Amino acid sequence: GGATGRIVAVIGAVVDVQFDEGLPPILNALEVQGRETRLVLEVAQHLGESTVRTIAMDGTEGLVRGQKVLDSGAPIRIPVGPETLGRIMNVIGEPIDERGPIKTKQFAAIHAEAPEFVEMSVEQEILVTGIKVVDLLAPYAKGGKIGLFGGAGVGKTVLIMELINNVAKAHGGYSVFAGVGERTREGNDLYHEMIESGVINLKDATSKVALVYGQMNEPPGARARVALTGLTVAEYFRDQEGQDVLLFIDNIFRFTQAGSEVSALLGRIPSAVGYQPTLATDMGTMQERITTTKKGSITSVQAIYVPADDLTDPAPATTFAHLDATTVLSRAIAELGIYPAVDPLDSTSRIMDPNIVGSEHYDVARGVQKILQDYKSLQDIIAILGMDELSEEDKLTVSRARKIQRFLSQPFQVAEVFTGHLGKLVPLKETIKGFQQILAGEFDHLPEQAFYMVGPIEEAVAKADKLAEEHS
Amino acid sequence: VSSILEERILGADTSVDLEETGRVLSIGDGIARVHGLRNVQAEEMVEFSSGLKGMSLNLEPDNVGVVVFGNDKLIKEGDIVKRTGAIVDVPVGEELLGRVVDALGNAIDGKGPIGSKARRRVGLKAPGIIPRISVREPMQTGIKAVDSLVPIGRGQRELIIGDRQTGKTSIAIDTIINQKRFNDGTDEKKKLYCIYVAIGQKRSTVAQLVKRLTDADAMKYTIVVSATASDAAPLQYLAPYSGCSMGEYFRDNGKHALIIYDDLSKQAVAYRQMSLLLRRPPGREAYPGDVFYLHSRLLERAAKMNDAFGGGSLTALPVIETQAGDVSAYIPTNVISITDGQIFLETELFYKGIRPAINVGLSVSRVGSAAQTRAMKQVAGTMKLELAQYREVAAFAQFGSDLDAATQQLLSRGVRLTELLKQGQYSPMAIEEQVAVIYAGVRGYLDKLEPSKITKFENAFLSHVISQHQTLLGKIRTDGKISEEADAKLKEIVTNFLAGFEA
Amino acid sequence: GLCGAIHSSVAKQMKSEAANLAAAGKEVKIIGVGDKIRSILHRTHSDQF
Ligand SMILES: Nc1ncnc2c1ncn2[C@@H]1O[C@H](COP(=O)(O)OP(=O)(O)O)[C@@H](O)[C@H]1O
Ligand SMILES: Nc1ncnc2c1ncn2[C@@H]1O[C@H](COP(=O)(O)OP(=O)(O)O)[C@@H](O)[C@H]1O
Ligand SMILES: [Mg+2]
Repeated sequence: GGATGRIVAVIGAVVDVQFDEGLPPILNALEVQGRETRLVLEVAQHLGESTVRTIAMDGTEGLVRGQKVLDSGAPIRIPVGPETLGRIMNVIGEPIDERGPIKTKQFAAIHAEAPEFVEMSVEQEILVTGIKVVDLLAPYAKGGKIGLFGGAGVGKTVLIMELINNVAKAHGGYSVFAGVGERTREGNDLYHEMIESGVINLKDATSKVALVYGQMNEPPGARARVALTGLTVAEYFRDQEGQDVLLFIDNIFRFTQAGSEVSALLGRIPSAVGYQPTLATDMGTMQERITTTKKGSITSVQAIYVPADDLTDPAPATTFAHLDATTVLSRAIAELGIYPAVDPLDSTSRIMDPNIVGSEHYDVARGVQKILQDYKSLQDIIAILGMDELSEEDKLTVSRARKIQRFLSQPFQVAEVFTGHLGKLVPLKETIKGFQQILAGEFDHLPEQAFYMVGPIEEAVAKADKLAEEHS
Repeated sequence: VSSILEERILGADTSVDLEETGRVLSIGDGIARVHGLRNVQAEEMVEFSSGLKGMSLNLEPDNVGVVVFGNDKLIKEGDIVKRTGAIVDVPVGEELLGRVVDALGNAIDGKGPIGSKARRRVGLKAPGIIPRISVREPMQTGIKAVDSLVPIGRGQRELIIGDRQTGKTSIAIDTIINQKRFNDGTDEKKKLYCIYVAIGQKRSTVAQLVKRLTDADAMKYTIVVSATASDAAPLQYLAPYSGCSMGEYFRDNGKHALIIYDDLSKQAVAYRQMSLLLRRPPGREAYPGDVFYLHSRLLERAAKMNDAFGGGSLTALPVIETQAGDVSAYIPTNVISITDGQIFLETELFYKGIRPAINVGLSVSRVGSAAQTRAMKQVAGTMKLELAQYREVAAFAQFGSDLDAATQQLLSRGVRLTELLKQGQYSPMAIEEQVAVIYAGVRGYLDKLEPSKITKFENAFLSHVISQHQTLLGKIRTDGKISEEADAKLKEIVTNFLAGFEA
Repeated sequence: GLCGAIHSSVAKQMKSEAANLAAAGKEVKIIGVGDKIRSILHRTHSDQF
């Protein structure tokens, strides 16, 4: 069955293992023995004779040269099934919530092929997530990949927690959260939030979300294989159960960065900015497996870090290429005080089409984007000269633009600790009606301070009336 | 069942023959150093024993770097690699029409096998200065902005360069959806066989693209060739050469063909992956040296053929994205340098309001008025000169430098023609309606008419002219030139419609 | 111009007196100096200047 070979060279993940009789194929799971915890290595390149270049997933400390390694002869088989809901696991398949082992029946392998072109769903139902900036300018696709770009401290995680606490209540389909390279603090808070919110249930077999965590304390081989873990769990729940799953993968730049760290150790020539040459195709296979198919639906919201706010970096650029709804959770609009600081110009969605979202939503959205682009040109002129150089047309555009730009902001339910407001769930027709009134210009007398952290437009009218009454 | 039986047992010859092989060294990441093939020829399709092709590049005295066409798990160290015996080739026919074909020849769409007849080598040499003749036919796209400022020639290459998410693939699909009315017509010279090579995209975008083309009934010009993200880097590398070879088949038979190379930068980055894995030295932005030679072969496979060589044309239009609008990057400078026509989208006009978002003066078509109809040439040259005047006077009089009657005339005509050039997605119009509407815009009759009202003017004007003026548009499109009686008739109809527009 | 919020305040006061003289007054035919006053009055009282 297995083949016993010998470690002869060790760098992190990159462990050159010598096989002389039983060399295994690429993408294999072979365990190092003599260890406290099972040290699953992953066979890649055979380089010389004997030389499987494995990537090592755990504590590399203590790997003596010439050490015996048992090759199991398969890719990384992990537990899947309905026995993994409400149960944390890490990339080997091991349960790390100390409740016991997985009592499932079948294993699914971490490494698989994408669904072919022959069977692909082409239907697009609008996912309305109760957020004004999303449902107005880049509305989500129920059955398409959704991406939350942004820098450090821009509100990606808070927006994910809004997306769980808003959409995950609706889908009866089994959700899957995959944390890759993020804070273990956030995975802990999310696990206790899923316990208290009833989304998982530690006394019954009727929990709803599975959890995979490969957090940022992990060596790079581990973090390069977490998205694959949570994705083959959610790919089981798509294929052989037929459910409408959600897949919340935070933060896919950690996957790509762990790939770059391993590849810098793997002896491949460095590509552009400092990444690997296989940035397009490794992320290509991993993103093509995240797809809605005929057999079932995936709605996959994934948070995608950008390094040093560069959208021209290769990993965010190819991730813009691999998506159906982007949302550029910028930072400068949070310097202005708007939370989430979603750049809505650079955020688009594939589903915005007048033959899909209707003519009213499309006209309101494109008018909002027009007013904000005219405001960007005019804020160049304003930043140099001032607002006393503009005409009546230009000043009405600037005033309507600041009103709209404050009205895009809303308070979320999960970020009620930072702000003071409660969680506002804005329906779709109230978003269209509010932005349509502000765009048509019926509110040329309310202050712009009355549209900040508001929600529905009647709350904006009430905030202006309460502001005038407290000034009375 | 029984027919399946007999085709299985008669089709495979099982004709064993002694054959050159060689064992495999390091099978790294889709690259395989193969020791032994001392008679392999450079850039040759070779075959790994698990049933999968690879392409032999980088012939060295040690070993041959074969780069695989697909997955890497299915290859070990020490297995055979059989020479197929010929350069990698693409099966081309006219029964390949309307069928999504994976990058070599393998039709992965679930509609049976391809009924090909004419195998063709994919790395062929492009025609020389004698077999080519110049652009003559007006390659129309249905976009008002393209066909009135940067017109395409049947015989030509013309970029669609922009930044991400601007409307470039949408311009390419407007170009595709226009040519239905020329396929189902009468003249063979008008008819279209196009090849949409989608490089490095995602499979659901190609699936919804095929949905839009089938719902628009596009599947007789079209040949969609998908080398998506999950495909290997040589499938993404080799896919636009395959579409070029299919276009060369149609061209050398004498049928007017085109190829849209969607996301050609993905070919550039897949070939960067291939060179850096085959250990070639990196050049600039880690792209190697011959990326310009790559795209230069790929894009100079297209110009009009001589009248003694069938008369078939090829129109190469590759789509390329920059990052942050940086035209000075390596791949945009190379691919601007090889092409001549290029359509520039800046994106700030997409968020400002014009669709399709050609931001313009950067965009140029070197074949110019030679690739227009006679009517559009008679109308839309003064439009381009007026837009140049308008852009420069608005650029220095941003603040109101000097406003005489001439400057407000320039800004009035410029803003009104700017709202002429707006056009909705997936709605291409024919050349005669374009001549009619740019006649209504440039030759007076719209200069003092409240620029927000131009779009309803467009809708009601096209409704009017399609309502009771179909034979006159037939006269315009079949006579070529817009005649003087048709000129004064268009003057009278636009005056009557100005009355009915202020009615 | 190029001098701040001068003409804004002047146009505000002028049209406020014009709206106050719209009721119970009729002949609000006006005179003005400079390009900026007629340039801020091409829209609301473009008849009455
Ligand atoms: N709706 C909101 N209201 C107020 N603050 C917010 C909101 N959304 C995000 N934030 C701010 O963003 C921060 C969270 O960003 P986070 O997504 O955790 O960073 P990262 O992107 O590194 O995970 C919080 O400190 C919070 O102050
Ligand atoms: N004429 C048009 N009218 C309205 N929208 C358009 C038009 N042309 C393009 N678009 C917009 O462009 C987007 C598609 O851009 P696309 O061509 O896919 O760019 P990329 O291929 O770089 O992603 C769509 O969301 C569509 O709304
Ligand atoms: Mg595209």
